[PDB]
Amino acid sequence: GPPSGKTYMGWWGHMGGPKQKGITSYAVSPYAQKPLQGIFHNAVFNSFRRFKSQFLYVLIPAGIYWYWWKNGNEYNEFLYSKAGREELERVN
Amino acid sequence: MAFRKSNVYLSLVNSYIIDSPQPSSINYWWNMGSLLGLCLVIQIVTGIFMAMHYSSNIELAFSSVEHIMRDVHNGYILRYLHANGASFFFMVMFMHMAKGLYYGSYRSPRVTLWNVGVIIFILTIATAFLGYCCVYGQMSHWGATVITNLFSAIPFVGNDIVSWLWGGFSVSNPTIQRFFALHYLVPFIIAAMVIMHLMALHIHGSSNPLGITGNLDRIPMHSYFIFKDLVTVFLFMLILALFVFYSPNTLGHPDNYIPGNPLVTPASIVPEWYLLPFYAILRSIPDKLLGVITMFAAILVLLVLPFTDRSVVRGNTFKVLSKFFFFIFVFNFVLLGQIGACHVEVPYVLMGQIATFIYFAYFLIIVPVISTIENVLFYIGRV
Amino acid sequence: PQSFTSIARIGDYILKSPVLSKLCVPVANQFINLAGYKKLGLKFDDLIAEENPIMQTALRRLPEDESYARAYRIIRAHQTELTHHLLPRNEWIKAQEDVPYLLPYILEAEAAAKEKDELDNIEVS
Amino acid sequence: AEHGLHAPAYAWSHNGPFETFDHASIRRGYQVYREVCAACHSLDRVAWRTLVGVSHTNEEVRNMAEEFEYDDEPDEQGNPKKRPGKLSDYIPGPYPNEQAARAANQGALPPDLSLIVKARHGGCDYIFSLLTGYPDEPPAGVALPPGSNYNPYFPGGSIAMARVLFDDMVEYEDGTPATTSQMAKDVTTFLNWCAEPEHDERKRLGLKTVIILSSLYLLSIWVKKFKWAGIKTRKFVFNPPKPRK
Amino acid sequence: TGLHFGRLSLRSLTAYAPNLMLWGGASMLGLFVFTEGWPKFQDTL
Ligand code: HEC
Ligand code: HEM
Ligand code: HEM
Ligand SMILES: COc1c(O)c(C)c(C/C=C(\C)CC/C=C(\C)CC/C=C(\C)CC/C=C(\C)CC/C=C(\C)CCC=C(C)C)c(O)c1OC
Ligand SMILES: CCCCCCCCCCCCCCC(=O)O[C@H](COC(=O)CCCCCCCCCCCC)COP(=O)(O)O
Repeated sequence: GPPSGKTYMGWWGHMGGPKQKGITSYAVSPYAQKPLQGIFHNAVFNSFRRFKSQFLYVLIPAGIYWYWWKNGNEYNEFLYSKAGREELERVN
Repeated sequence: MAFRKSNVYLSLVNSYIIDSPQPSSINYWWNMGSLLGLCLVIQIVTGIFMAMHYSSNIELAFSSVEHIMRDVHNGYILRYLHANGASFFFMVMFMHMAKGLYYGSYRSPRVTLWNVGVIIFILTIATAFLGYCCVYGQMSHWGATVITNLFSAIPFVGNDIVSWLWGGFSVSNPTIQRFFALHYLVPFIIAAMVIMHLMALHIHGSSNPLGITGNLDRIPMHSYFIFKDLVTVFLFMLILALFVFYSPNTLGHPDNYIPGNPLVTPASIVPEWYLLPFYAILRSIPDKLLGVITMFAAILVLLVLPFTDRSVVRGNTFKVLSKFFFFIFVFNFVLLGQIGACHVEVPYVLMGQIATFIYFAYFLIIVPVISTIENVLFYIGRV
Repeated sequence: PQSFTSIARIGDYILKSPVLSKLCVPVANQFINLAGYKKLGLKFDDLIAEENPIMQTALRRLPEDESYARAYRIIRAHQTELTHHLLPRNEWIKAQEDVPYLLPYILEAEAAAKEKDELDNIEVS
Repeated sequence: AEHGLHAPAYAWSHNGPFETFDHASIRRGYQVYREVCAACHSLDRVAWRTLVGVSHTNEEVRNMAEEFEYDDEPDEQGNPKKRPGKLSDYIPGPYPNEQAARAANQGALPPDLSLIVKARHGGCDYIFSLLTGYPDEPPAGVALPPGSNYNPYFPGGSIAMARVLFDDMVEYEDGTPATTSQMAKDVTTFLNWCAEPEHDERKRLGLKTVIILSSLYLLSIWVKKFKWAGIKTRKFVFNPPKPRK
Repeated sequence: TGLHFGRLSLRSLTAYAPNLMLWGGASMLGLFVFTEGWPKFQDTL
């Protein structure tokens, strides 16, 4: 067949990573162990852990654009209100 | 060798969905791609069986969709599964386009896989827009007029292209009858671009959330990510079943149930929720020619993103400020589609300019400078 | 894409300046542990992308021992990540074990490749 | 003032995931359509046969469709002749062409209500609050144009549709009191049936699909975990090889 | 003794410039051929 280019992945046998030595793996057949073994204590304690870490990365970025839209919505409500047409004519 | 590897036809299936080596630590954000493949089959199959009952004439276009809903056996299942699957198609695609930008999937050596995605992104917008005018609703007539009359801003040539695209002087019978024949063609082009999309994915493979090499720990695609993809398939078909049987018309707009009228305009011409944000970018510029350039650039700005990112780490996982401004840009787009829902009134015009400015500056100023200090904080913090 | 020698000449100057090394280094050290890679057992230089000919050259000059250990921290992080948990507190990376073991190899490879591109465009008088 | 007053959420009997239409209200709503809003509005997308087994019996519907007339194929010499309606024909509107509708109603075009429920924002709440939302006089400050009536719920305020719902203008076949609020609750039910004649079957096929899919979704999690059990608890150890080699 | 470069030399851009104008001229000739019969482009045809 025709030759091909140079990539960053191989296949089973020549995957292309570094040579490894001195690392051992153990596993057990799933017919011999019980799944669902720790679903509780993971739905409570594990989820709370992850939440407490990544929640100020989403809240403050959502805490800025909520007060920015609200002070524009409650400002647009006064500009088109009967008490805020005089400010409307100076911005229209 | 085994027959699944020796046969000419079964060896392609073997190397793509069976023996393909996957990273052992990709999370549920990597299931989004197979959901788009599932949804592409849904649109086509539910479209061929629904194309057996649709007339593309301007006289019979609207009336035939009612005949599908009232006379065809399970004809309402066909049209709600096809109208809601179009809206579910874009939500999974945004979560596929956003996971790529977070974990730095656009970076080399996967730039071609990134550019083919943008081509796929455009063709799907056109395919959804073209199929939207097929119903010939009141919103589809005026969504057709506004979008097609947009190319009248190209100097000295625009007036002929618009007349060539309409097939005449406005949106009439020659327009709808050629919009439907195109709508049947483009999905076969997307299906061909997905084949080219998976061809560029196979040279280097998928990425992992850690952003590091994944060649050290691989597991086969079959029996691990075939059964993990089955978890999200059943959850996708359950949320879709709720929007089809319990609330079919929530995502759409009620004005599309009026026959299209060329004399009376609706109270508010608004696009669907997925094209809503770019509608604000178009309307922010107080000029006609400059709006088109600004509107289309927002799609094309994604193309320079492999060059602006000056970081030696892929992703936002181990970066405090690069992960920080991402969610503002996420939300700014969420805010960007909010003004487009509101009329052109004080002070939504002023919001419309600053918000679209911060949208464009993320790619061109913040991502390059924060990514720069981050290289320095990483350097002196360890030294 | 912003090279590494470019951002290192920024470093050694800030380190030597007493005013700068007192103002920002006490702010940089909180940026590292807030990033939180230490808890999965990752040295910083294991985070840099390696799919370019510059890093592939330095990864070959790396000694066997530092390449075998590097293989284990990446495997441990991949295994720990798929379980949605973290490593035990007594195995995390401390402040002193996170040393620049991949720094000199990256630097000696760019200055020999900067020389190549500056010699391909010599305009002899 | 120009968006139109927001209408509240009422206690419709068919809201909720398991409720069907009250088929006694579809039978009564059809009666107040034929005598109240049949004069100025059309129903062009409703065949006669769909009423059998839903609101009326088969002999009842084969007689209602025979009071009207349809144009038949020409006779032996091409002259046109008329035929009585059958169960395969549709409900005829009151006006032959769009011009004749605008003549009787002061230029306003009265819409076709076979899809009105899914075509006016406000769903079932907007049709009900329309016909009962008329004040006795317009609010202080506004002088309406001649021939137009005020109604706050209508976006923009001024509307061209009058009041048609009074008390005891219709007599029912089951003794129900004929109040303005009673009928307005019924037509919206009959009109929602016209826009969605698949209403009941859709909501019971949904219950079958959700129960099947929700247990398939749960069974898949057990099977996913059973097959992933060998990799979830896999344990690695590292012992540095000697540097002799 | 060093020329301005970005993986593309300044010396090699001036050597290709006379040919780039010739290729540009060859492209306009191909435009009039393929866009003949256009009434708007017939204003200068
Ligand atoms: C007297 C004639 C008449 C009768 C009887 C009548 N309508 Fe109307 N209706 C009109 C006219 C005229 C209009 C058009 C007004 C316009 O849009 O301003 C209209 C408009 C409407 C609209 C459109 C409102 C919208 O927001 O565009 C609805 C819905 C409607 N009618 C429902 C009904 C229902 C329901 C009934 C009885 C069940 C009914 N009408 C009986 C004359 C009538
Ligand atoms: C990715 C592929 C496709 C997408 C995203 C798509 C999207 C759409 C959308 C949004 C509509 C309008 C839905 C509505 O609001 O009523 C539509 C209508 C339609 N589509 Fe498609 N479509 C796709 C493929 C196809 C194919 C392959 C066919 C036919 C072979 C087809 C046939 C139709 C028909 C006949 C209609 C009008 C019927 C109706 O909606 O009432 N579509 N399509
Ligand atoms: C029908 C449309 C599409 C299908 C079926 C599809 C399918 C896939 C699949 C199966 C993968 C590999 C699995 C995965 O990464 O989750 C993938 C990867 C990717 N796709 Fe798509 N895709 C589609 C559209 C797009 C679009 C529109 C974009 C960008 C705008 C895009 C960008 C990418 C990127 C960047 C990756 C690599 C992600 C990674 O390796 O981490 N794709 N796609
Ligand atoms: C990188 O990891 C991968 C990965 O490599 C792959 C391949 C997939 C799998 C995804 C795909 C291969 C998606 C592929 C999608 C397509 C190519 C779309 C398919 C399009 C078509 C089938 C074309 C349309 C043709 C038909 C269906 C015709 C049907 C015939 C009909 C309706 C006629 C019926 C009439 C009669 C007379 C009975 C993954 O999910 C994945 O991550 C888990
Ligand atoms: C492109 C659209 C789909 C995206 C790909 C997502 C992958 C899901 C495909 C489902 C195949 C899973 C079964 C594999 C198999 O044959 O295992 C077989 C037998 O397994 C079974 O018992 C089959 C279980 C039946 C579930 C199939 C339901 C299909 C749901 C529809 C999904 C597509 C619309 C091999 O089993 P093994 O693990 O011993 O090798």
